Amino acid sequence: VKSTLAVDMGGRYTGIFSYTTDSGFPKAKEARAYVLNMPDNDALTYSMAARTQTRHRIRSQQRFVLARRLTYILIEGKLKRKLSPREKEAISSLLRRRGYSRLESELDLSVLQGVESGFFKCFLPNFDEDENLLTQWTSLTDGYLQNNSDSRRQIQIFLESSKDSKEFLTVVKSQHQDTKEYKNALKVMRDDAESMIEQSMFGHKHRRLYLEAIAQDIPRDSRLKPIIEAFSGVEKFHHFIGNLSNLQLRALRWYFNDPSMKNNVFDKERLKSVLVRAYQFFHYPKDLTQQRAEVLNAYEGATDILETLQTLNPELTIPPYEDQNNRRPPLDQTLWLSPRLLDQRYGDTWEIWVQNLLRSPLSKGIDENLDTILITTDRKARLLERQSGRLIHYTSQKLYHSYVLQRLLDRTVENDAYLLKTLVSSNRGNSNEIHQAQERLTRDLGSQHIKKFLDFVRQYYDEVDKAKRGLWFIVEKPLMERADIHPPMKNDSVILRLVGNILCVSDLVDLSFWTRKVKGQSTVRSLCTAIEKTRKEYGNSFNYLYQRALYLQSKGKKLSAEDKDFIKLQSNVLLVSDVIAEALDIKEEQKKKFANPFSLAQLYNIIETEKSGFISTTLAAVDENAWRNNLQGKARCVQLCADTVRPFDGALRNILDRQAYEIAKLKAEELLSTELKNQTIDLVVLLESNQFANGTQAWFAKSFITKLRELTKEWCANNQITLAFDLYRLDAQTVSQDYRKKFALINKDWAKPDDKKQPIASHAIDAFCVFAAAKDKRNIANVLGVFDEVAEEQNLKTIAQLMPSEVNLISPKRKSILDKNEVGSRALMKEGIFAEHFLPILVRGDDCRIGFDWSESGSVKVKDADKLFGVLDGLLKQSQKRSVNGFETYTVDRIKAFELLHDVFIRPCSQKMLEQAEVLEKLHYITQNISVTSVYDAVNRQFKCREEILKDKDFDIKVDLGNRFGSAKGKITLPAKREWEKLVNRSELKNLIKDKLSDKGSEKTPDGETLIYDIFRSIPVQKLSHKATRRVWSLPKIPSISSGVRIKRKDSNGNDIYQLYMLNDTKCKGFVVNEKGVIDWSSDLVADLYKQPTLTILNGRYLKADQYVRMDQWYEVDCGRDDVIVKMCPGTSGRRYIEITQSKKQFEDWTGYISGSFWNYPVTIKLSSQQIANFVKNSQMPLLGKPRSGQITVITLGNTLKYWYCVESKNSMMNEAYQKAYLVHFNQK
RNA sequence: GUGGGGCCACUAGGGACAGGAUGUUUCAGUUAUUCGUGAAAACGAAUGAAGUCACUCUUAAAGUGAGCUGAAAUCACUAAAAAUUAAGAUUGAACCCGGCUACUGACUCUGUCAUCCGGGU
DNA sequence: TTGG
DNA sequence: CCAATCCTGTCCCTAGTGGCCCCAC
Ligand SMILES: [Mg+2]
Ligand SMILES: [Mg+2]
Ligand SMILES: [Mg+2]
Ligand SMILES: [Mg+2]
Repeated sequence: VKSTLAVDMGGRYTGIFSYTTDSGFPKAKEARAYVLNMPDNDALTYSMAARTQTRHRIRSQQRFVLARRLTYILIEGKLKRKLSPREKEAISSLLRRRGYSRLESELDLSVLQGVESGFFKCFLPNFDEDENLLTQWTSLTDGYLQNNSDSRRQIQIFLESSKDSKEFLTVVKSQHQDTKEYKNALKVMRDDAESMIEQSMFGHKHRRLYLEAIAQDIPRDSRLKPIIEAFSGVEKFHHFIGNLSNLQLRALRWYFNDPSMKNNVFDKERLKSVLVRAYQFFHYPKDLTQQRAEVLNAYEGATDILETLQTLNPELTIPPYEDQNNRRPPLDQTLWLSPRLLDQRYGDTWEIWVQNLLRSPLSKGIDENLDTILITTDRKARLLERQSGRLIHYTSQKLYHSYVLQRLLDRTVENDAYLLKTLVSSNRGNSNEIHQAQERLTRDLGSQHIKKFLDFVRQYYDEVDKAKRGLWFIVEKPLMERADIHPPMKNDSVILRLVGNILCVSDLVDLSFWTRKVKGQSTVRSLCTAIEKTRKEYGNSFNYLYQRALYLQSKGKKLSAEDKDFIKLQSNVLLVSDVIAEALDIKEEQKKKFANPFSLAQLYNIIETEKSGFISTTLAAVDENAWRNNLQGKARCVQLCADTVRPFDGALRNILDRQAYEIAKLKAEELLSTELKNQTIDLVVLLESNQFANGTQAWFAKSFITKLRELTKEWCANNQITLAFDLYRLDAQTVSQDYRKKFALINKDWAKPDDKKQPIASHAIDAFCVFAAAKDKRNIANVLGVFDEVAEEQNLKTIAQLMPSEVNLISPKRKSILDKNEVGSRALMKEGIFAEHFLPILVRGDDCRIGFDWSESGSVKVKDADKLFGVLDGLLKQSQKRSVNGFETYTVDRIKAFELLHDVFIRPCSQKMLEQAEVLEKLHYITQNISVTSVYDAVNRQFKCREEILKDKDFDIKVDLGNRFGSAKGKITLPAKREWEKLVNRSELKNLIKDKLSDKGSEKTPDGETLIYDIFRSIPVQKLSHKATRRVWSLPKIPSISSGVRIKRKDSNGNDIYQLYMLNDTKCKGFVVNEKGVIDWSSDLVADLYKQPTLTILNGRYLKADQYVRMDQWYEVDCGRDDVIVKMCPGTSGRRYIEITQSKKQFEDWTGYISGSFWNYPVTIKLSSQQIANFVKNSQMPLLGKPRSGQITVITLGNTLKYWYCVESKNSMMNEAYQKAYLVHFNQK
């Protein structure tokens, strides 16, 4: 029984062709074809960039919160009194906007005095040659600081123009000026301009600049006058604040990491221990030591820690760069002959065979360096045994025996007198060499257990051959063991043996050829540095140019410009090789191994640039491979095998992950359908022909195979299947060179459309061709059918009838928030908070209005207002009465209104409460600030019109109070519109913004955004040195809300803060169903994760649901025809989900959609408005409606299509038919 | 010409740690006074910062909106810390606690600390 | 880009 | 019709391009 599954593989679209042979060789119609969508990152997130950005945003917020908490704790501990809100506000103002921790180098502007300013007139036209460049640059920078508009525009022009320096370099070269000096000066002035822009317009500032700013601002702030009094001076308070603000998030995460600290208790010992924990976490730079020492001696030796924070300079405690070099070391992939598994398999006898083999004279010198190699742990199991302090499987003797065994089995053809891999192969011959090797064997090991040793040898060679193919995981019973322990990163002891190769040195204890100066101070290192510099400059063309130059020189041809340089490099490398041979005493052949520029360059890189990460394998593996290579002479034994590399390209890994299961599942569903009743074997075959533009294929195969075993272990163990696997990878172009073309010609149905991008079914066709191919290899896919190999026409005409009029599509999706138990792994609420207002009530007497002012546009008249006031009752708040002679204003109490809106949402409420909740939500409206730069179209590079900016959709509020709430019916204009008008009617803008769309022509203003900035860039006095910069100015509008949720949180003072967000995902989990089986389509059944005491869904009310129908529950509804079959599910609260299975001719007749048969169809079809209208008018069924935006998601293709879509809008007929189907199922139970 | 394996250079791709700035909303204050002198040209300064504009009333006393300034919040369950905006079938990652018996790293020259190892969430 |  | 936006230091990793030198099929 065969279970071949051919996979085309791809970035997104994955073609699969799978079958189960069952009845015999090849298969009947049982064959199946699938295509895998693997959607984009927005439909199924794989990249963690957004996730880690959110995590670091939360990390920064929590860092600030914990720093403020600790600062308040310490300040209250010193004061012996609680901080007033003003003191808290001042302290937090000090703690806000600390600079970045990067290292800043002072700019050397003096070099600007060494150049002529005229050559800079291309970037600085206003400059002249009559004055020094430094003076003009200082004046320009000072004007920029003083907000001089001319200086601002000059800086902007210089920054924009000096992006490319080629013209400036040509100009300076025209006067024979040094290009390097002028380039350095230009770089210096560019750096100065960029720093000025970053500090002034972004307002970043360094940490030291932040410390200086708070030092200047602490005396001026009077709210800190008591605090400074308790801290015995401004300097000590500044030191304390700067020291606290220098703490990282992890330092503040410690200390507070205690359940007893929810009451914010202050203890000096914990603070000192935490501060010692920090500044020991950092790896300070070597040049930055003696500053680490100062901080550590201050903190560790602190007898008061609070007085130490007050006395230590905050500039010393600025953290260094975070070097997470040991965050996750790679795992060594070396495969080691494991004495643990050797014990588990053969008892003691394997060491007995090793001992017997060692005694033979032919095994002399095979344990040459094992006394010095065994001291280094090589595998995870040996590491665990040594950690436990009890070596049982991995003693020194056992490790020696395993190493000797592995060396003997892996000996090269020259050194193998026993001729393994031939004396053991099942296809062995009967020559005299085999007989004499057998006689040489079993003379030491013994004929009593020769069979066991040969079985061991066969299994070992088979599994190392599988490892060499990158599929060592398939063996299901490993006798080798992966290292899975971290290697070191290239330290000096590692360095000595890394230079052992290349130079071919056996026991290099010290690099004497580099230190003892055989040829003076210029010994090797300078010449090798020059070689490396030249090779890096020439790049990847270095080898080609060097070879051409050497060939020309050997032929005696004329030398080119670079030929002399290459010959000089050849002489230099010859000299370096001579010096190395003199210092090491190596033979001619041993010397030639590194007589090329690449070897010397890599030696220099090793010695001088060693800090470049971890090495691949452990030192034991490196030493064993060095012994096996034996570069001093000929090689003995082959190098150690290794597994495929576990680390991958992150999200790409995830891709394959999902793909694997999304194929394995299908295979499971294919295998579960057939019993096969045979307890012997099933041969699952993998064929992969990924069209790369094994690496990723090996990991994909690993995941697919492991997940298939995990899926089918139950079905296998129930009735003894015990699946077997084999991997086959085909050539990149062979399947697409002739097989695909021949099949396209034979069938004439798909014809290999290409069309610059393969359609959805083309990948399935390619996977089918992969299955059909590989039969000619006779080694890969050897037994894929009978090896008859009939003529080309007959051979290829018996395979062209596949794809039995169906091509299934699998579209992975990100599960659902309803089916997810850890709902925190999903974005619940969208970013951005919306403002929640309530319309004021204006009362003159018997005349009442709802709105902002008594104008006919600013308010709506209310009749019978006593009903409104009676229903509102305690939810209204008087405006402190004030001058009642004018009028009375009643404003909705925000706290009571929000509490009541949560009460009516989270639990059943009385009729009065629901009534006043309805009134509150009728008075409710939502606004949000949008930037004034929205008046400018950043895509068309022109300003919008007044009708496109002041549209009534963004400023009108509908008042629709019913008869029992007065009769307040009308529309109000948001007063913020009058603030938008003032912006549009501004003098700087009244001409740029046109009046209407027709008036607005093709005129463009590329610098409109900077113009708007300069309009709104206000110039405050420098009263505070720690002020925040502003670069966004906005005005309110009425936004397009979507699933509003009001969240209750706590401020620093413990009050209730209500903030309105938009839900990012599904809100309704289903539709409630009564005892009679009737679905209530008009009720919102909010998912249970939103029913929290701190969450209030907008317009949501309590709804009891003992029985309901889920949004996923599909049913085949009572369609009016037998030609098509349609299924419905609720899907979403407002839009049903419709799945239609129908003849493809019916789909092409209903819709004006034309394509090159179903083979050319896409997975997602975008219907035009004409196609949507055709589909609606030709389906003759409002039961199915129309797709949302003409989007159709195809499930299966062929003569009978099967697709699904989300409707544009729900219908009564949709609900009626789904209710009929659900009632049928409910009554039938 | 074949792949496998150890070491170097090049771009990119991925994950993590530190974060920076600005937004959005909530709350509060501003709707403004005083000195340089008293002609006050007119701007500078002090009050921690902000002190402005528009609309609706009636005999200035305001209501409403915006702006400005300041802090606070900025997924929920969920709170001291952690996890929490990826997947979920399975996982990865993150963080905390313990240890130097030991794989790796920073110090150090012989003992600490970890991003390491073992647990837990 | 899909649930309001 | 709606979904906040940019930039910065470090470290380690995977995958192409060429080149070094061992072992082969
Ligand atoms: Mg604000
Ligand atoms: Mg804050
Ligand atoms: Mg170490
Ligand atoms: Mg620890």
